[PDB]
Amino acid sequence: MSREEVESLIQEVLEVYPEKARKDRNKHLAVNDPAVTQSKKAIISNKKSQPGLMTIRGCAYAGSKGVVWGPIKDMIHISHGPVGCGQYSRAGRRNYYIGTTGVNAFVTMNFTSDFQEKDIVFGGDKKLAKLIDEVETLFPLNKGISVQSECPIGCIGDDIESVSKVKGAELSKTIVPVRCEGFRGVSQSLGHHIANDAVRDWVLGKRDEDTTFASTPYDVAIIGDYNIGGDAWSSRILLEEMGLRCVAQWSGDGSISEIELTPKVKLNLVHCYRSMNYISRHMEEKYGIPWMEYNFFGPTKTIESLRAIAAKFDESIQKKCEEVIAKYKPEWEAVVAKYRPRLEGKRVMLYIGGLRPRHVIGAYEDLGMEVVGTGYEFAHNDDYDRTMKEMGDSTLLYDDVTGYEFEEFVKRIKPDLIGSGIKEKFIFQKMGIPFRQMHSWDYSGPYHGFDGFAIFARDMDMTLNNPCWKKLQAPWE
Amino acid sequence: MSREEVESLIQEVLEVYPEKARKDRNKHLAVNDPAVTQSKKAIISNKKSQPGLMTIRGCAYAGSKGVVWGPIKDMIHISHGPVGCGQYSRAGRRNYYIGTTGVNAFVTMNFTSDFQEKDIVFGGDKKLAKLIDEVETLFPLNKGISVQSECPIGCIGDDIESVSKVKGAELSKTIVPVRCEGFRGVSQSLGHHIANDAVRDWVLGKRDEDTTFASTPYDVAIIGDYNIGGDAWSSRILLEEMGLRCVAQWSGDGSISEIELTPKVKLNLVHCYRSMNYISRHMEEKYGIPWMEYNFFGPTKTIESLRAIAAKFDESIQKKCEEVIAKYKPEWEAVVAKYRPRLEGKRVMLYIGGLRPRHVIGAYEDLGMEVVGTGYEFAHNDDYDRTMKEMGDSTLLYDDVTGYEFEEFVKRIKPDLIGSGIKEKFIFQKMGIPFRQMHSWDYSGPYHGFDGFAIFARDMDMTLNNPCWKKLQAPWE
Amino acid sequence: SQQVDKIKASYPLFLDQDYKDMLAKKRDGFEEKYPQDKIDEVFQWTTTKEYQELNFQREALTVNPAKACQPLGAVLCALGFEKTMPYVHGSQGCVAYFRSYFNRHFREPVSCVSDSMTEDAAVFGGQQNMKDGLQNCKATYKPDMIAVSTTCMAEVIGDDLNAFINNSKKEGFIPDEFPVPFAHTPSFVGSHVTGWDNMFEGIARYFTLKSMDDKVVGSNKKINIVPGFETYLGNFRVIKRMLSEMGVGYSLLSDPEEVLDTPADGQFRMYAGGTTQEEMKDAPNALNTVLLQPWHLEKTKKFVEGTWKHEVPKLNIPMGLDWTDEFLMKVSEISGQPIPASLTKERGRLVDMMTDSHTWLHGKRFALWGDPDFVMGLVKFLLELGCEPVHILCHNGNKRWKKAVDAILAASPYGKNATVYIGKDLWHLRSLVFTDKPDFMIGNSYGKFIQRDTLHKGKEFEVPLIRIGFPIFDRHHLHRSTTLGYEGAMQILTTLVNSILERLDEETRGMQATDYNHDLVR
Amino acid sequence: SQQVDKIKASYPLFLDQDYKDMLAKKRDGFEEKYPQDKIDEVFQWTTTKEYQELNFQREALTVNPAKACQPLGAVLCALGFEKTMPYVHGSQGCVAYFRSYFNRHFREPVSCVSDSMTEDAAVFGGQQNMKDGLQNCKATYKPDMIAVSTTCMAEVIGDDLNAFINNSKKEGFIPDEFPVPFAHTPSFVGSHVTGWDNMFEGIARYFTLKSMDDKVVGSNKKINIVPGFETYLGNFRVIKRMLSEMGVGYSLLSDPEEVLDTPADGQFRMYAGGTTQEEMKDAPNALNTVLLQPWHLEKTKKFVEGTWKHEVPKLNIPMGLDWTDEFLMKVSEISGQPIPASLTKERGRLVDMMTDSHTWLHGKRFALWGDPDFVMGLVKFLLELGCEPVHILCHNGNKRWKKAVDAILAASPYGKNATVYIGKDLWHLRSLVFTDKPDFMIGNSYGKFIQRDTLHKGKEFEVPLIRIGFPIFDRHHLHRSTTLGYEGAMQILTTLVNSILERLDEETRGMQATDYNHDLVR
Ligand code: ICS
Ligand code: ICS
Ligand SMILES: [Fe+3]
Ligand SMILES: [Fe+3]
Repeated sequence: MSREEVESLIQEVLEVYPEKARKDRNKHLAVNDPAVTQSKKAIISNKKSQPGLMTIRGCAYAGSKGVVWGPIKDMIHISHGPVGCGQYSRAGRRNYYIGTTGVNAFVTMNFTSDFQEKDIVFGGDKKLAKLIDEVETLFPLNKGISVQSECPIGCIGDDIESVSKVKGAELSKTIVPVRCEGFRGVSQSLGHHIANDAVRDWVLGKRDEDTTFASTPYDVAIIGDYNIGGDAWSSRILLEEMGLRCVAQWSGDGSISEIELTPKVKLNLVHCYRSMNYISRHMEEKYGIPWMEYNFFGPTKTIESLRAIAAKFDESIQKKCEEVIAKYKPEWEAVVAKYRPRLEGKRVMLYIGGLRPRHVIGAYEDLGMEVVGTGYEFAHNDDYDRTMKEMGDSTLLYDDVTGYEFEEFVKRIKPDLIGSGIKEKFIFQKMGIPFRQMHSWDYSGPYHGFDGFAIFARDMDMTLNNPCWKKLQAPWE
Repeated sequence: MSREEVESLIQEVLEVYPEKARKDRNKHLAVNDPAVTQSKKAIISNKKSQPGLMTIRGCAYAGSKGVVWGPIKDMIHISHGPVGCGQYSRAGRRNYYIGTTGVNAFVTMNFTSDFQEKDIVFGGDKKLAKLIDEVETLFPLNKGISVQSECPIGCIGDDIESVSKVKGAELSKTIVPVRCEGFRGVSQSLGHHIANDAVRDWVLGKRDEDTTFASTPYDVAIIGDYNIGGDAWSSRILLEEMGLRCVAQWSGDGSISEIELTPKVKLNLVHCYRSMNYISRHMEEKYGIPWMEYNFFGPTKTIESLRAIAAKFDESIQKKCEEVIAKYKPEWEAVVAKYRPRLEGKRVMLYIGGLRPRHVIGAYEDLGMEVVGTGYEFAHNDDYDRTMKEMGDSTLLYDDVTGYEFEEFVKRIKPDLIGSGIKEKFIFQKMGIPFRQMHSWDYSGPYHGFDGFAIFARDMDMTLNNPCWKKLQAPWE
Repeated sequence: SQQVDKIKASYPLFLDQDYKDMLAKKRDGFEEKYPQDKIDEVFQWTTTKEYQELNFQREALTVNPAKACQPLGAVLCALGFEKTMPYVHGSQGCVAYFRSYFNRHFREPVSCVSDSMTEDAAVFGGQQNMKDGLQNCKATYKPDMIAVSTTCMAEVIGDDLNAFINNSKKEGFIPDEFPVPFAHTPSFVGSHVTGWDNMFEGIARYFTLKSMDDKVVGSNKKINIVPGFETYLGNFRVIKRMLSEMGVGYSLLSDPEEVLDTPADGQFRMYAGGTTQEEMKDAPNALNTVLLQPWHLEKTKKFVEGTWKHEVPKLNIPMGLDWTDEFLMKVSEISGQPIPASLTKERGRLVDMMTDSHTWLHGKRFALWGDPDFVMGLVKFLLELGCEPVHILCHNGNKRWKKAVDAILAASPYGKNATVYIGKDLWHLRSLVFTDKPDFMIGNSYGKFIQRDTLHKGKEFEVPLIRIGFPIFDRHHLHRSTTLGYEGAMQILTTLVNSILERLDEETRGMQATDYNHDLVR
Repeated sequence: SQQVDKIKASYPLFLDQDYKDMLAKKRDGFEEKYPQDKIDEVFQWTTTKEYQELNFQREALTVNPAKACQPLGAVLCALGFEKTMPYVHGSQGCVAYFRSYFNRHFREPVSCVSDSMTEDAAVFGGQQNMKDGLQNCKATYKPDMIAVSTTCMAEVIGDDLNAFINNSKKEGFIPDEFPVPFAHTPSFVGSHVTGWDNMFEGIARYFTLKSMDDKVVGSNKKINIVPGFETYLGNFRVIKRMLSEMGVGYSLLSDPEEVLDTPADGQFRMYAGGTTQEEMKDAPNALNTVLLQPWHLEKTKKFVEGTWKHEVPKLNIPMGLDWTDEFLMKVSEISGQPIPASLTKERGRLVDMMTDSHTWLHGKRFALWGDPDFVMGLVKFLLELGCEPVHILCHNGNKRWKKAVDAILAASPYGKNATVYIGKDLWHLRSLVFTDKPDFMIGNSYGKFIQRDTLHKGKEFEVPLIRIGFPIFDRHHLHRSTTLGYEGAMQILTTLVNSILERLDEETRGMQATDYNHDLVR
């Protein structure tokens, strides 16, 4: 498709909308031009969703409890409010961890205050204080509590900050109040920011005047890797084979102690810019710790990141880096040799959250596939600043795409593979279009690093070339 | 039911038959008189089955391979002939054993020569010799081979005896040829006899001139307990708590060495008289070993049997005997106290093989049940000699009962519970009559001994009093 | 590292030695983890009766609930109507969860919209979100009906749905004749099954309340069927099949089985089948209305009895032998149609299977949870099989329901060891299966973490999970099963006895240790 | 010893210490058992490729076969006819085994008689047994038909069945018009599927060979359906269901589904349903005849094509997607009936289930065995799912059949690692699953001892058994399920994918070791 043709498709799809929605959605759809550096004049992002168009977005509680705080394994996170949020978000996200669940780790559990009408009418602050005591009794090995506010807490106006302060002082325990009610913001993205500020205000500074940790010049932190299918582990091993010491992982397989230690590191390695750039900028501003963005998707980006990170240290780290690259070179070359011939030329459309829509592109090109359309649920313009240079010219971009737009774009563009979420997966399987979950990795992974590239390649091949896709039309039809 | 009513019932059922079958079957049906000692004048047994009347009997191969030889665990038993017999009889009988199957034990395996038409025409003797070599190669820890003849072997004129001698001499291995072809005899019973003669002629005398086995005055052998669901183990523990040493078990969990050691015992304890009395008499005649029949079904018979066995030894054994009874007294009295009230007065009809139709009556009577009818598939008249003193007056007796007879008797007698085989079970459950398999124990057991009585009672209660039996009639009918 | 021809995913990749060594260094260096001796000591403590008493003393903390919030049931109710779009007035995050929750259970598309109220709507209310939302929904996805429910946010601020919807029509955002039934579905009341009830009453009201003058009970010679919150496709299908078997005219009100099982033939169908608007409007003319799950259809019952003047029969959920019998007999009486021979045969075949597998089922002890009507029906069938329900948990049950289940238990010798728990959660039940261990659990996927916990104490303490209920996320296509009627009873029975035999086979699989009982024939 | 309130059966009774001590003294005293080191050394040897090479050089020994003998299939064939008594001329032990074998698989009564030939018949022949047996059987059990097969005894001695039956009718043991079809069924030829073929051709000949003059192909507008040796009740029902759905007139020849599933309502039914004699007599007037399992209906095909002049179409067993498609298209062509919309939807729902579960099924490696038509259909469906059939065993398969399956494997990339074995037994397959380990086996209950052996080598070497086939003795009521058609394809697929996930859940159940991959959602 040509630039003009893509522009026609956008306009043809927008015809179905009422005038108010049509005017807005037009600003969120664009034909990519890799030369542009300020994406703001081609596409608008991080704006309110139009009512009733079936957005794929979640809420701020999802961005705070589900994404940032929940993975932290040795704390207990209270879904504060009615029973829904904590149940639908119970163990849906594959942020992996090592622990004894129910004893010293609590990730896949659902703690909730289960609001009833009596709590709405009279407030939940008394229940929350009692709830905190009960947690301390039945789970004595927890190392901290967070209170994830659901919609009514702000509406009812409860004062969870006072409860956290009073109960935290009484029980000499870290209790973190998070005002991540779902009516705040417009997407999961404000949940990230609220959560980052909660980490900043209540946890990160506890070891400011504690000098106990012996630092070395090679101390880093993995910032913004939530260990989906083990991603952070297959990223950590490469960093430490290179000779660096990973003090912390934010927050996949993360412990509260290794959050408190992070202001002691020498470099913050940021994978997910969207959800974690806020605390990174803070730690540069408060502790003078530099941060840099990296990418561990596919060998090309992994090699580029390893070399870029090692350059920030000394010759010894750079020598080890080339030894890491040499070690795995036959491994990923074997993966490419096997699978690129099975995937060369295939075209894929993506729709994910705030990072992966641009971050996995290089991995697909390492297997000879072409990303013909991509978009985010909730990214900002500095994400699109980083996207347009990564996509080919005249490809299609869509911010906060509606169900109707995505289906119609797919009908026209006819991709060979689609990579999106669970609310999209089964729609496109019905249309006979191979689909891979690019949130949960379809219960596979890891995809990060060299070891992950092998799984990524295997997965894309298994689904795209599966025999099932040749059988949808009955031979008598 | 009076004698005049049971007699009329027998005659009414027989009116369906042609004259020839009517005259014969009349001889195999009787109304019990406990005073009778010469049962031949009241009932005929061990005769051919009338053609086409759906006998429940099996064949002599079943009595030899299935019953007597198959349980011997460290031997390999060849089902010699076409594929059928060895497959239908593979692991159908729960003769339990301790071993590493396929390595040093082989009970639940099906070895066969799988005759094709070329073997019928040219004979199988050459195939048999080659099969023995292949057994020796692939199963090196086998301690002996048996050849269980199926129907065609004798008709084809094969000479398996010459093969066993030549191959047994060549390989210095015990190879036992058994002429248990199914056309021999009239039932499983002749299979017992043929197998007993094979043990005598090829195995039992191998340690006649070997005096290296250390004898004690308390050495016994359990003869004719095939360890169904563990029957022989729960009997062996009582004998050894009594102070006896059980040198061998024939043939449940039995090894070929303990058979070879049996001529060294002081007393043969025979449970199954039908299947094992032949080898018992032979061992009295040749080695001077006495034998006695005993009964380990239910506490009453088990106590009487334990005391009868102990009386054959010295005062010390008798002392341990009364100590055994005292230990288990509270246990079986607790079983009686719980289950007899749930079963008191219930009436049972039995039909089994050659021992249990009389042997288990005491167990039922210990639970307050009344055996109103019993019969055997293949018993002889000395089995019926021992039965009539154990059955109530004017109860119904049937030898080699036909399917038509058994159903008609049950329709008239209306027992509360029936105990028989797998070919009977599902007929009477359709009729809404609780049924217990009295061959396989319905995959439960053991029933022998004190520990077996607790299971026996539990099973009878669970089936007879189960809620399913109150639901067969549709409420709108 | 990876072997290209034997690629390892997360399991067993991270069991490689270099990964083990890395993870040990992460723990030791920076996690400040509790000593393994202390972890072992605390775990053992959480299995004790001492811990259980503290556990059941909870008044404010809930752990691992076994229920969801109202609008989830309102969504499922709405999906059962022809060309209807579920629409949840409130915050959009809620809909993202509802769809994903159902996506993962049914492995099907689930369509549902929000009007995305934000903090602006928290102060000024969400009237504008409703106006633009209905217009955008109707133009973009072209439904014939929009059924509106609410998230907790909208309920707290007190949005007037009736006023908003009226104003949308008066100001021209959607045609005045376009059907927009609604129901208030606050998540802080009841549970997901309450939302289904509330939504159904809202739809039934919309189409009949102001048009009862021309209705005559019994005039259309049908029976109405209200299924309630139902997540087994087979349960929709077995009811319709049995009624067609007897030649009974019926109308299934809320029928999502077509739209939750569309073929993968190259096109995505947003809508398929469902109860028609015509069927709702005509429903008062039926002979009567039967409620398949009465214990969460009480507001629907009041409306049907109070407005349609139907004598709603006192029937339990048709699960097991007795209650399927009573269901068919009541239907036969209302319709005048006799129970055909084919159903009488199907019944007798269930009895046959009960007689075929009664010895393995006798005395087996179960812990079970779920929604009220499902749970009691399951308890009833277990008693009919001669099994012992021991721990019965219904997080969203009430005292009235508990008394009714306690009476069922009192009527059978097999209920002598049962206790019914209401308002208790799956952390309560975990303690129960440690202190008073049953043979199995019957529950949804959340029970797998209880099985994990029990096994960690020891193999002899493991309580295997049997997956019957909602949601089931970690097995495929079990949503296709059946639990109602004889057919459903047949499937449950086969599941129970073969779960038992599977576990026996595992316990007797050790050669020369336990395989003396590794029978070929069971 | 026993505790009255917790009575122990053989397992775990004999794990009590006093029983362990006793069995230890039994072994050491009198069993002269091989030292455990030698036992472990020999077992390890039986898992090696060296042992496999010796294993596959066998020429005379068969161990653990995967087949039965002819008359067993002749009995099952006979049972499918109205008020017909199976009657096996020969020795009675065979009939006692045929009945018990089927009793344990169907958990139903199985009726069959013998005429109890004894040793005197080896010299004099068994005519008197046939005479009295036919009279006795007809008078006592009052069948409308008696279908005669033979045991190997009667075949070696050479009894003339036709002469014996003709003399029985001549002399008045049975009426001359009473139907007594027969077939010679030597157990040393072929297997049980051969006996089914022989008996069916013998019955078909009896009712049609001498009456062909007034027959006109296509005059009754039906299609004859021959199911062959079939032990899943659902397979009879699914064929009848789809043909009725298309409104196709048909006659299922040999139909035991009613008699193998009679209700437990207080009365025992010796006979129920079945193909009528009039359906056999009228069969030549059909449009055509379709063979559901053609690879063991070769004699039937020759007669149907040679005598009835039916152009029997070349159809594979309707298993999987492609072969159910072809079956329905061929029936549509012969009958003139279109494939209705309901069956097109069912197909599309099967396709959806394949798209929903393809990721867990991809690359999974199977060893499988069974009868020829079942095995090849299973191999075809595994390929359609993207599974790798690795070891394909058919003990009773032939060269031509092997050639046909190899071609199917050659047409798909997922057959690159497959090997087809004929004439090999389950002891051969045990070596294959040790040397070339697959993820699962798909077979009958006899495979449970292979899983035991593999586990003994180590948990990482265990190959779990998926129970599809015949016989299934150690689970209840799997005989009611389906393998044919879309319905069967959905059931196989659900069983496979969920067996994969059950094993994953067990492999990831270890806390803090492997439960990082114990996902809630799969
Ligand atoms: S990587 Fe993260 S859960 Fe930063 S694991 Fe998750 S494609 Fe979310 S809020 Mo799915 S930290 Fe990306 C995310 Fe955000 S998969 Fe996507 S949408 S911006
Ligand atoms: S007669 Fe008895 S149940 Fe001793 S009734 Fe039964 S052919 Fe069994 S353990 Mo069937 S006391 Fe014989 C028997 Fe043993 S029929 Fe056979 S196998 S050696
Ligand atoms: Fe689907
Ligand atoms: Fe049955």
